[PDB]
Amino acid sequence: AAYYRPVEGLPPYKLKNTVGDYFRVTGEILSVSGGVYFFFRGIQYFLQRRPSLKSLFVDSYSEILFFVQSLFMLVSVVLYFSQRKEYVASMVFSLAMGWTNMLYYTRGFQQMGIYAVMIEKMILRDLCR
Amino acid sequence: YYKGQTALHIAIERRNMTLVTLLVENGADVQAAANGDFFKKTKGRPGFYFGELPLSLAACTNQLAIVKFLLQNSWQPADISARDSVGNTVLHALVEVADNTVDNTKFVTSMYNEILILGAKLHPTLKLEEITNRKGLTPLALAASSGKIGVLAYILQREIHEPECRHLSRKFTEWAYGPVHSSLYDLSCIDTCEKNSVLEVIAYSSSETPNRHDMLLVEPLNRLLQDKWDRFVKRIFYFNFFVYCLYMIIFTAAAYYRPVEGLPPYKLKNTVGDYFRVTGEILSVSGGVYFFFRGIQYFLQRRPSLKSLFVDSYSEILFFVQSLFMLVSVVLYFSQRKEYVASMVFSLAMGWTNMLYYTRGFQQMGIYAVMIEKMILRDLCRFMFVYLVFLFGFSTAVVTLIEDGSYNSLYSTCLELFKFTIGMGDLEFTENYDFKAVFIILLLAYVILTYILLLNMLIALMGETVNKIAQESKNIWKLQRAITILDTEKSFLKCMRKAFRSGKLLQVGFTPDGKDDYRWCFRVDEVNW
Amino acid sequence: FMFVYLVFLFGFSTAVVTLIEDGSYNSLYSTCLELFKFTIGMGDLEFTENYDFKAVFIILLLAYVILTYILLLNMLIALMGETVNKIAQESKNIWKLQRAITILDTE
Ligand SMILES: CCCCCCCCCCCCC(=O)O[C@@H](COC(=O)CCC)COP(=O)(O)O[C@H]1[C@H](O)[C@@H](O)[C@@H](O)[C@@H](O)[C@@H]1O
Ligand SMILES: CCCCCCCCCCCCC(=O)O[C@@H](COC(=O)CCC)COP(=O)(O)O[C@H]1[C@H](O)[C@@H](O)[C@@H](O)[C@@H](O)[C@@H]1O
Repeated sequence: AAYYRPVEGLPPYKLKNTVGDYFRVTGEILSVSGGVYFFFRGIQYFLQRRPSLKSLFVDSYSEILFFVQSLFMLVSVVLYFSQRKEYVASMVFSLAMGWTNMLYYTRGFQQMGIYAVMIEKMILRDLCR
Repeated sequence: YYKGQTALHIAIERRNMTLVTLLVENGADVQAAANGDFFKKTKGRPGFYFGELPLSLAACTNQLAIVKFLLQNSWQPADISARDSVGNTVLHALVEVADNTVDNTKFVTSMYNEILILGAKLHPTLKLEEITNRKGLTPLALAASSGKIGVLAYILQREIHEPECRHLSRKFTEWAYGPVHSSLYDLSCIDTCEKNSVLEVIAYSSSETPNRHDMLLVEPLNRLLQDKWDRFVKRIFYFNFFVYCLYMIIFTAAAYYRPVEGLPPYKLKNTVGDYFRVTGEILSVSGGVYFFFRGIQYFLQRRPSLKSLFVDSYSEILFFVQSLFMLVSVVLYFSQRKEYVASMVFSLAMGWTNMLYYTRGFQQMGIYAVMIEKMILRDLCRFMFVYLVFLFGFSTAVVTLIEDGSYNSLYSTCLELFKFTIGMGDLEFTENYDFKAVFIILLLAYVILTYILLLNMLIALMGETVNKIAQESKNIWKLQRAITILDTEKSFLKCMRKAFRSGKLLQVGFTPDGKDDYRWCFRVDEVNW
Repeated sequence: FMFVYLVFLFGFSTAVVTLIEDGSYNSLYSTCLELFKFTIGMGDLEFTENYDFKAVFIILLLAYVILTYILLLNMLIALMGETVNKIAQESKNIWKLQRAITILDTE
């Protein structure tokens, strides 16, 4: 849906009598639905735990990252309807994080999960130094 | 169900010697058909994998009194050679129960020696140790195939220094000169047992045997493999390496000087170069066919499963795949196509790469190549997923961020972001495009995540893996040399028997019958005090 | 090392040079050079244009880069690390011997 976005100015953009626009808008709707789902999952996670700052940013990274992805997607929706071009700038960030968040699923696979958690720990303990 | 669980079985099982003695004296039979589904193998489910014979229970429970008591029954004598549903005897039972631990090895070794010597004394005419089960395995071959390294280590070098018992020994010390001792090993059924020798079963296992790497380190087998290496296999292997190198050179020369016209085939002329070229092509295709049939012969003589095919025998697969590519090239060459070049070059690249197969037989090079193979298989399946996730995510992000009425394609952007791995990234490969700050942020985030963090983590993890495979590489190289030796002697291309060790040497000169014995003893010199 | 590396370099050099030909990078020396450059961080990935079987050419180069640049050159570092960790004392012994030889010759 993102890669085939239109290249005109000042969204939103209307559907035509072709078939491509229907596939594109279908993809956009499914994408935004996914973003909303992850938004509410993040809220449900927070409410059922209520961790503090000293526990929130040292644990539960994956939930934070998925929530952040959904935030970017929603900001993109707001800008898309708000007659702005910058909806692109938010959307791509979400897209990038979305693909990166694929690594969350390496858990459940022994070797891949050990590899991915080692990478996460060598990111947190490293860049700050 | 617990079919055949007679009172004697329970008395032995509960370690109640009083009940066992009373039941045996009362006339309880030994040949119990303890064939209940509980008493069968497949111990993963609830069951008892070494039943179907009370002698098997008596020996497997480490109680010498019961087995010594059943030698001379009051009513019905026991028979050590009694066989269960799958042909296993007491000795096979003693092999199967082992778990390769020091204490268990001590108990199983003790019971094995005692039961074997008692059976020999009771029936000197019967060679209990040579009896095979339904699969055609002796207890030695069973221990080797199944993975019972401890029992194998015992059996291959057991000895008894007593009159009328030394003839059962494997190891001897016939001569000594002060500190020097000239040990002998009979080593029957190691070089050949006419169906399945110890080396054959260890080397050609299904890869599930836990100790196939460690079994070849034992005292007699390592020396045998070294002797066969030094004797004749070294020369044949180096000769094969030389011939293969010449084959690859001819193939490369044929490929490089291919014609540059369209729509093959192309006819010979009255010049001289065309004859050399077509000669090289014919030799190349002949080599491809040879490797094709070698691959098939390897498959048919093994029939491994998918879970064993793609975790073992990589070299045979690679040589076969080379053959497939060359044959596809031949088909396209005659089919009036240009695409034969593609398959030919893939074959050529794989042939030169497969040149590394021959580093076995050279100590340091072979260890090096084994480490490379293991650190390819273990590392790419872990690394490339992570790397491709990052590359694809940022490629799609950048390519969908930039667009005009040149880098509008995901392929080109994937390439330009790949270049950052090989030290040729630009950091500026577009201009006047919208959202310049976002573009720069994305590229810098990609560079930090991939170039600065991920590749260095790859190096560090490869360091750890290297530290943890110093020994597995040595064992695997020894195993590869073992495979080479066994294959070379098995084929040998002349139908000659050169695998013999020392001839029919008069090791013992004694049997229970009034006869001598020749046992193909192999000599080993050692020095100690 | 150089045996393994030269096997890879020569195999892929011959593959690429026999894949491309016309009536500039069509010689074995130049192609061996251009594939050597990938070790020192100056590979192009696109050093020929309009040549037949573009997909095969790209597959070959990418396979070469992965096999050599990303796996082999890093493995060299890892193995050197192991050997360096394991020759720390042998180095001291050999240096003492070298000084002993120097002393004996001078005396
Ligand atoms: C603009 C473009 C930006 C792209 C940014 C990309 C960031 C890197 C992406 C990293 C991908 C992996 C991932 O996203 O998942 C990782 C989190 O990696 C990070 O730390 C990112 C730091 C930043 C695991 O997440 P998790 O929530 O499982 O953490 C575990 C807890 O669950 C558990 O209770 C335990 O406490 C355990 O010790 C915890 O680890
Ligand atoms: C288009 C261009 C593509 C070029 C592709 C090139 C691939 C890399 C080339 C690798 C060169 C080395 C080689 O080809 O030989 C290696 C195999 O390397 C690989 O794994 C390649 C993975 C892929 C050893 O082969 P081998 O059959 O001896 O395996 C041993 C068994 O014999 C033994 O029983 C034991 O199980 C032991 O643990 C096993 O190791």
